[PDB]
Amino acid sequence: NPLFSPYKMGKFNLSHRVVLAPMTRCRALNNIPQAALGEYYEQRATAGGFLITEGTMISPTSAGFPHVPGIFTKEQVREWKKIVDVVHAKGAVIFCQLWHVGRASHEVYQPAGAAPISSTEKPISNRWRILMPDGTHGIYPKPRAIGTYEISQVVEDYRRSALNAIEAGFDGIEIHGAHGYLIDQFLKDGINDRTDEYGGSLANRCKFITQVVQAVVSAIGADRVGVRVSPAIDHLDAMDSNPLSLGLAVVERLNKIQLHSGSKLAYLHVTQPRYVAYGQTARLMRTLRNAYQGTFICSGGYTRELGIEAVAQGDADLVSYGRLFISNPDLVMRIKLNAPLNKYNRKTFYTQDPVVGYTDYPFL
Ligand SMILES: Cc1cc2nc3c(=O)[nH]c(=O)nc-3n(C[C@H](O)[C@H](O)[C@H](O)COP(=O)(O)O)c2cc1C
Repeated sequence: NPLFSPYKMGKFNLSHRVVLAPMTRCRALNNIPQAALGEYYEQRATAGGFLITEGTMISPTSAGFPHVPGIFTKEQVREWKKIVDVVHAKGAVIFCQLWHVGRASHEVYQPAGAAPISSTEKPISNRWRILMPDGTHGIYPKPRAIGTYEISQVVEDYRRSALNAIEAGFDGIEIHGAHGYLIDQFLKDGINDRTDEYGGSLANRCKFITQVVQAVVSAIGADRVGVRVSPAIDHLDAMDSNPLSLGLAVVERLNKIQLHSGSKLAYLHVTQPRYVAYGQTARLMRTLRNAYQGTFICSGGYTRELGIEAVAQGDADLVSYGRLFISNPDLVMRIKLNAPLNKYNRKTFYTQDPVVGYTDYPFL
């Protein structure tokens, strides 16, 4: 089983290639990492396995879900350290995903009820709804388009949050540049209607993700930085006229960051739409992997069978699993043994109970 051949991710000697994908679960009450997160990540930690945390706030204005953890306060750093310590005691590697939602927010999640920020003033359309703190769904509002100075301020929020993650003991961070959130709002030409140096050409639309990655690389070292993108996923009205071209343009920038800095990133992590994985039971994921000089993590609809094939065929070095890892704490062992998998319950994906639907999925 090629998922269980060892893989060297930079300095980390991973014992297998099954990765916990980052997933928002909304158990970090009032944005403080809770003891429940410690139990949840400990359940899923394995010796030599790689874990990526749920998306984590980089600033008071970066959230678009309730009770998502932050890492922009020293208090949050203190609580994360206890979670990281428990995961490390099980021999796992863990990166903190740094997440700014951009226009995918709501007055209820913003300080003083202010407008969410974005590359544009266009809102997400009404065919997407936002989860509210009381469990209902609301309307995405009009965002405020930020200028170049404020862009540099958001870049500094990523930098400070990366330093805080290292202070908490994380082995690295992952830049969330996918799924229609703030970075993707600069990448995707269906969203980026700017006419300044951050809009228009592929080079200009890639400016923001390049500045973010460069800032964190210069703060904590390239080896501790992973980057996640999703050029073909249209979540939250985030469409590009040429996803392959946009994806290659991003890979181009990452390769050059690595050349200039003198060190490779931890990895590039790409999610594909779930319908692509269903058809495999496309060439986009392989094309990005072939173009990127370093470690490649594939994600999006993967199964045990599709994961094995991805690694065997050379389509990826690592395979991250989301929904199956929610309901299977010991997903790694179930995949090793080809054991049955627990069904996952979508109703408790984003609820606040520290146990129900979170840590009470049973082991084999
Ligand atoms: C409930 C839920 C929360 C998620 N939260 C995040 C997130 O915070 N950051 C991120 O990059 N992706 C997030 N994702 C997407 C997953 O990381 C991953 O790409 C996806 O679940 C992989 O497909 P799979 O569920 O078929 O394995 C989330 C997905 C789900 C279902």
